[PDB]
Amino acid sequence: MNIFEMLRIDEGLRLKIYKDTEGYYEIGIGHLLTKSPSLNAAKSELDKAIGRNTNGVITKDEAEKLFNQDVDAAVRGILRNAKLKPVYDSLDAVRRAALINMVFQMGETGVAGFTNSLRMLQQKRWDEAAVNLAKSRWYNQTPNRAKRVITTFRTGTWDAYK
Repeated sequence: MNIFEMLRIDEGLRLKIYKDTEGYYEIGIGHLLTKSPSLNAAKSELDKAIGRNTNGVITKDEAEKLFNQDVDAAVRGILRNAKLKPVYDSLDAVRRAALINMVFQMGETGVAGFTNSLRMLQQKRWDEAAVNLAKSRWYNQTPNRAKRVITTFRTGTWDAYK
């Protein structure tokens, strides 16, 4: 299993602009368009992104293109983040996926804020980390997603995705 499969499962695929549970505008496979509460702004960003007047509806191909770019950006951000890199590099392939999943969902900064959890992951204190990862806003916002990712850090396997 990989990061790409993992995300597709967790983010889903939608061709028309929609709102996430927090009220923000996205499209495709979880591509965030804007946090502004204006559909017109969301369409505007989209057109910019896509390169054409899409009227808020993209194709599956277009969706995939954005998806690849987004995951690439996530990796790149981890790799240049002083606080994310060492942790990331300390991890096995499975757990690296879980870290990229978080970054994709919250951004480099948001993830850099789980000070405690990050410290524990680095020390391989899986169970400990898992508890701290649960004491967060993230966990209350998207509990089923968070559980899955947490278990993956906990176990180092993809069981949670079966």
